[PDB]
Amino acid sequence: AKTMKKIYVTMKTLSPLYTGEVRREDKEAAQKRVNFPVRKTATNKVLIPFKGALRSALEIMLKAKGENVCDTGESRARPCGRCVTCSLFGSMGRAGRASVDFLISNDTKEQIVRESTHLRIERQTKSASDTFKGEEVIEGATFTATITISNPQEKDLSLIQSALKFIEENGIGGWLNKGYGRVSFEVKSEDVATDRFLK
Amino acid sequence: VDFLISNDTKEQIVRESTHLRIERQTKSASDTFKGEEVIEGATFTATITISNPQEKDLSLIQSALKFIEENGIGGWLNKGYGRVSFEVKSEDVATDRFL
Amino acid sequence: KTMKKIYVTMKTLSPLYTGEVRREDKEAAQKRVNFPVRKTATNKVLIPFKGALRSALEIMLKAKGENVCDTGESRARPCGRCVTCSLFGSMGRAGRASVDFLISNDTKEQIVRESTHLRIERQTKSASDTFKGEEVIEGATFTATITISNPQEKDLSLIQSALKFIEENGIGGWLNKGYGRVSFEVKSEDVATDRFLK
Amino acid sequence: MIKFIAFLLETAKILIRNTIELTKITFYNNSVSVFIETHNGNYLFSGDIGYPPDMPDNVDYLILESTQDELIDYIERLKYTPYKVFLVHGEKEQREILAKRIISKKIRVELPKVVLNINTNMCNFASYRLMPFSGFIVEKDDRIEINDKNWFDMIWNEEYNKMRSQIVAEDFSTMALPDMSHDKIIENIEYLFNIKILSKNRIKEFWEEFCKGQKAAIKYITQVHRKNPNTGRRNWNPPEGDFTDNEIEKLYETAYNTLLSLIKYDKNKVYNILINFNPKL
Amino acid sequence: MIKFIGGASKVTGSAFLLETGNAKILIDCGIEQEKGIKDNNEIIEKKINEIGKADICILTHAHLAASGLVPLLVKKRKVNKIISTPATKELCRLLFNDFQRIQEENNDPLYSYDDIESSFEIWDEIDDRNTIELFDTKITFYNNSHIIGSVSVFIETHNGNYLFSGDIGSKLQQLMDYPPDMPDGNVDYLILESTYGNKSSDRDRLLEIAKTTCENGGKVLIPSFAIGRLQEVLYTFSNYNFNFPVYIDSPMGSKVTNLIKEYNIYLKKKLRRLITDDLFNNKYIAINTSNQSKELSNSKEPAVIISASGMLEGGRILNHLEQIKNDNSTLIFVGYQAQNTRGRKILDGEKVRCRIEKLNSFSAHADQDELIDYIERLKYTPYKVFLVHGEKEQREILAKRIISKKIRVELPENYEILIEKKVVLNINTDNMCNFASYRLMPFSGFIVEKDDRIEINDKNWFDMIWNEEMALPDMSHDKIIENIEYLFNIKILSKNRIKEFWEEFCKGQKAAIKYITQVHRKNPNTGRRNWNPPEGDFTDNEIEKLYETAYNTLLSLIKYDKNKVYNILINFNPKL
Amino acid sequence: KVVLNINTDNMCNFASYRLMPFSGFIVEKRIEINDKNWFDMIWNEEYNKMRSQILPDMSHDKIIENIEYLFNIKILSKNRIKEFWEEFCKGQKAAIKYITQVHRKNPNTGRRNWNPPEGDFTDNEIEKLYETAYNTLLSLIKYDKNKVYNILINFNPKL
Amino acid sequence: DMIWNEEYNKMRSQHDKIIENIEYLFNIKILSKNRIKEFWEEFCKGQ
RNA sequence: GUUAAAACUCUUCUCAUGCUGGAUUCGAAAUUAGGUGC
RNA sequence: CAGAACACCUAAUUUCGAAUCCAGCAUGAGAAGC
Ligand SMILES: [Zn+2]
Ligand SMILES: [Zn+2]
Ligand SMILES: [Zn+2]
Repeated sequence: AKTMKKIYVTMKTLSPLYTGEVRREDKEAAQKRVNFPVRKTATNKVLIPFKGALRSALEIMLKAKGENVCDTGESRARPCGRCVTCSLFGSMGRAGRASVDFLISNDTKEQIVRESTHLRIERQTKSASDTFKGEEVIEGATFTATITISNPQEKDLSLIQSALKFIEENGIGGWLNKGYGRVSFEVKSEDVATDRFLK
Repeated sequence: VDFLISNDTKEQIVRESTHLRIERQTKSASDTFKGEEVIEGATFTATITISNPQEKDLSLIQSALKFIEENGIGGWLNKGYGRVSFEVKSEDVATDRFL
Repeated sequence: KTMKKIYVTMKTLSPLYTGEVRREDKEAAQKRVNFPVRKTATNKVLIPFKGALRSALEIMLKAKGENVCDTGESRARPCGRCVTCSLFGSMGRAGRASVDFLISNDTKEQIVRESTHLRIERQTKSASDTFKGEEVIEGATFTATITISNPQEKDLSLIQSALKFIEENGIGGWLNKGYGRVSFEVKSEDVATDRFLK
Repeated sequence: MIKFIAFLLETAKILIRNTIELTKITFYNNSVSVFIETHNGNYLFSGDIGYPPDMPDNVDYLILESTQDELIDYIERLKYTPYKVFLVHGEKEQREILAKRIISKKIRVELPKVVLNINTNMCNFASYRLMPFSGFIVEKDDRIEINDKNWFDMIWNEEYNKMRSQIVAEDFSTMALPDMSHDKIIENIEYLFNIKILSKNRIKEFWEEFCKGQKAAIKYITQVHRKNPNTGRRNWNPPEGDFTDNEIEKLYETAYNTLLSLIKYDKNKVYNILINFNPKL
Repeated sequence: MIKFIGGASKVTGSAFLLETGNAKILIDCGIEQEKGIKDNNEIIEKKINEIGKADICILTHAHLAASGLVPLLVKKRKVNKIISTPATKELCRLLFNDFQRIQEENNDPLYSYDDIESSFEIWDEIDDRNTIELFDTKITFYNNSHIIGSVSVFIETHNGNYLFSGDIGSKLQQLMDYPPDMPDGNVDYLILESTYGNKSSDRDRLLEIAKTTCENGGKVLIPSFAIGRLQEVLYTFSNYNFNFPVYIDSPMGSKVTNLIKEYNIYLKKKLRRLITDDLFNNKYIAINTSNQSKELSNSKEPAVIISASGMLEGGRILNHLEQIKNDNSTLIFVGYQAQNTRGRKILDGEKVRCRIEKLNSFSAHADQDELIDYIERLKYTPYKVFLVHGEKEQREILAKRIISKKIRVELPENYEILIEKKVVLNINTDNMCNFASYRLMPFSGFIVEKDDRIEINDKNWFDMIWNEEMALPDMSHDKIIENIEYLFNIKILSKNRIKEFWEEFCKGQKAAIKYITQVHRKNPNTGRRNWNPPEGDFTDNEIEKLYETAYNTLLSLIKYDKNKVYNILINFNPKL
Repeated sequence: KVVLNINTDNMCNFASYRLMPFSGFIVEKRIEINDKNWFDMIWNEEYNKMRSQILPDMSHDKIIENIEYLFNIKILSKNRIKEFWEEFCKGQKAAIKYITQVHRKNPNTGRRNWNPPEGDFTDNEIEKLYETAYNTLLSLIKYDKNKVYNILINFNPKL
Repeated sequence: DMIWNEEYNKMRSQHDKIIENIEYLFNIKILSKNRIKEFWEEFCKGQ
């Protein structure tokens, strides 16, 4: 109501980072050169989705704790509107209090995105069957995001921080199984006034 | 308050996309759906004309614009969509300038 | 629920060469070295661990004789119904075991050296070709974890069997020349998925 | 920016030794010329020439006229030689003959919506540099851009896709579907309407594809019910409830059978069926 | 729009930030030195942080005065791409490594070696006359005769055509072309750097003194710089026969001199033809390690020591100059000697016992009349000449003469027309239709790129106009296709070979000539070419004819235009 | 008068009215109605004039049967059918070049760029399935745009 | 678009207490002037 | 010179919410720091 | 007019850089003042 939580999230990259290009035209433009383009902006910056990773993290950990959280990851599954993640990230009735931005990079592709080569070793002759080139984000690349909770309760800090620690465990996006996407987060949280901008 | 009219057309700023829904346990794409978006760096114009102006219409309109910058404009505001930046050129006008 | 931490430690016992994959890192090192080592932008050496583990498990389990597909032939589609498909992934489910990369604990200066190799003419016994590469020195320590999301009973012993295959056969490139012989130390722990939830 | 007609000058919108300050305007004698100063320019409308005139103090632009030696004498003796001269108010061939001599003193001439090139080759044929090109002139609402047949190819293919996916073979035009009584249709569509497999969007889309003929409705219900070979996923909304996996399939089969059995009912009859569920249409 | 970031005396930061509408263009990200002072680096970093994220860093030449802050501009991650000439790129490889080496000996660091290799990853290279289209700007290089790889930058923006001169070379330059190459087209703004010295080929005098001293019983020590200057005095010893020997005791100076002789295609046209004949002949004897350096310093039979530490401050010129300072010999100061340097104290007597002669012919930058002549060659008179670097004094006298030529000057401490490179349509506009809610019209015609105006003119205009109106080998197009197919089938020409040759051809024609000459160069110590050996039963005469066929086939393909080369090479290598 | 220059196959039946979705060019020549082919030929004719001044046949039912079979073994996926629609729509020389590109056995690796078959088949027959795929997708280029779209939207709707 | 519409349409061819309560609901705007007009229109139409 | 003439169907209300381009695939395959000199 | 620190010879070359799945659902269609 009168107050609102601002969570400035600074993410550093440790392993290589991949998030696939979602725009059709940008992707098909890049498939003349690279087979797995990094999700990039038109201002030449790296765009990573961040709301769904936080929601998936909090869903898995709250489900393992034993809380009454619906699973919105199942195919066309309706959120019930009474879970904690429904109050934070959203339900069908009401939107989420937390409005997570994309992880906008602090640099610009040509300093952080490199074109890499991955293969498929044939297991008995030890030769390369397939060879594919994919773009990735270097390690130490800095990404910025802000999580703006409109109506803060007390848990909305610690739940977001716990989900961020889960994203340090499993990775933020792309090929999480091959070791990509391992990142760290720093959190600067403040509770601003909603009427701050009114002079 | 005029509509936010872009200066570009669709092939320059509108891109189709691929948005997903991932199963939490299997880590596989349960759902796929396509959705158009306007690109970053795209710029738009709107002219707000205030008849009978008071002193504080400027301050309230700029304050609303910083709130729109903080929240976003349009849809999918929770996923990070619609975060923008505003520039304002204000001008006082005598209403009879067409005469 | 539970998830399994497998903290994996590699000590290099014979010079380790894995190849640089980044094009900008590789065609700017071509004036110096003809075979760069895979490095980070933090200048630590990266090794791809997953494919070595999965190749190991296909080779050993196919030799023992169970239904395990091959993910190594040309455009080989995984089946979804095997132990390797459950652990490391398929075209349906993802891999239950997330295998992090092998990043060295020391930066490039301590562990990467710039070596000279040769091709000797078999008749004249003289140097016929000469090329420079980069190798990770012996005793360099690389750290990974392996996380298993849905842990089954056999999974630690399966990963450690693949880690014994990689100790004997090797990891990386130039494998038949003696490059890449390693030793693994593994500390395992089972952790609950609600651990960061205070 | 000068617009030729006399001589208009758009900065103040004036159109052509004391100093009158409107845009610093100052009239020097021709033996009369006017020197105008603005932040974007130091223009000089000379008028005609007669022999020792009064050239201004930097004349960024010098808009002169002649119909020959005196023009060039005045082109010199002016400190800080102009960026571009303009050759007006004369015959074209004599203007070009003078202009060759202003090029020989290394000073540029010009003889009297924004348009964007989205082109990409060059040729050095004749005195001027060029690139032969056949293309398209689009006239967008604030730009006029130039394109080639690749862009016309892309919008032609978009028009072809948008016009092919717009008219089906036998829709709104004039058998072997299942059959089931009206009471079981009531019970099934009530049951499949409380849980969300038959929802108001799906009843409405059944209504449009039934109004477009029976075969359009059969095609729609088949492609809704068609299980994918790969994902094993049908285009129904999932039922809200415990239903484990097999009565999921029997329930989608119930939706398939109930809609397909409702197809051969009369159009007014399926209307009196559906409006209890979706009040709109 | 142009900003001169520290463009007064290039100490503690110098850059030219062209602020065009789409790009943050940077020219000459460089640093000078004051030869001794620590907080300097903090003023450098403050300037560097103030620059902002520069979209393209362009290096006119390879001196640290022009390229000294480049890996610092990669450490702060402000640079996007680093474009230069290839000889400039390898020269700053050696110069950045040496810069950091001195910082380590100075006990320092402004940047690090990771910043150096991270600079050379994003480092694109183009040679002279190669217009590349980046971010509303068409950028071309043109030679300015300064040092190897030195160019002047020509940036055509829609708001104007700028020509950053860099350093213009003198008339005493023998290794390079004397006429500094220029844009054929317009120059709205020319960013000129003034002189440092004064207006006279002593040249021969060097060979005079070194004659008289070597016959007198004394070796001649010639201190010199390691960029150009050592190769200038070695080329004057290469031209005229000097009977006593020469010796380079400079490791960096020698590998720069080698870097001259693989990049001989970027030097003067009269020396581009230097055939398996070296340009410096085999007259130069190079000292490799410190032990030949010590033995040569101890050795006393007269001989030129022609080496590069610079100004008697540190290096192997030192180890020679200690015993020579204890000596019949002489020191020949063919370079300027800066303030606070030990060799300036040797050049001002504050006392080297052996003879002091400086020579003023061997100067790197040009003269005042040469900057005038540089100005007058221009096709059009410039609108404004921004004199930026030099001493303040001669900037004033050159400024006075260039005001006398009645073109305008902006000094940096004393620092507004708009030039829209307009595009205009000269075709009928009324006959247009609608297909996909677009007001379109098919038209066929001719775009004519005239200075200061791109016009789109009909067939009628071309009717009016037309009615009014290296030493590469040559072979036919079908012979090119046959020979590349035959060498591809026998595996001499490969897909990596065709890819690399395509990269050097998009680099520019002379870089590709260098690439094919470097591959086809038989090493005389071994006998090996870098060509891929063929598959089959070819004997040595046939293997040599096939290597020469590959040489003469990738030459005379270079002579064709870009589209023709791509259309030939895209069949054999489908990926570029 | 007005002359249509289009064969009126692919005419649907909207209610009691036969109907064709079509794109073309009004030519004030005989007021001709000309297709896109016309425009491509006349564009290239004016390109050559401007610059100057300075398939095997298969039956339709066999095409459906073979594309059916190659769809079931996933040699011809919908990614392939979609990109073949792009390269046929762009033109015919592009479709020839694309199909030769995916069918070219690389001399260094021995690999075709098709998708491998699902199921057990001998390597000779897997190769014959590849050659069959070359023959049908090349034979498809001889037809017009309308029958190519109508053939391949039964397999990739959206193509 | 015409024919599509016209074929569609073609297929689309086939006592004091109440005073006190209405005086209450007129003030809190639950029943309104449009509501009175349409409820009276339904009553004038019939029952 | 028309039962003329005069009177804007106006105001208020963001297509918003829910859904991570995810999954499969090891830069490795070839090449003795060799030739010289107690 | 700026960097400068027992011996040779070498330090190149060649392949691949693709293939596949999915692109669906669901809600809301009213008020009120003049
Ligand atoms: Zn919920
Ligand atoms: Zn399997
Ligand atoms: Zn210089």
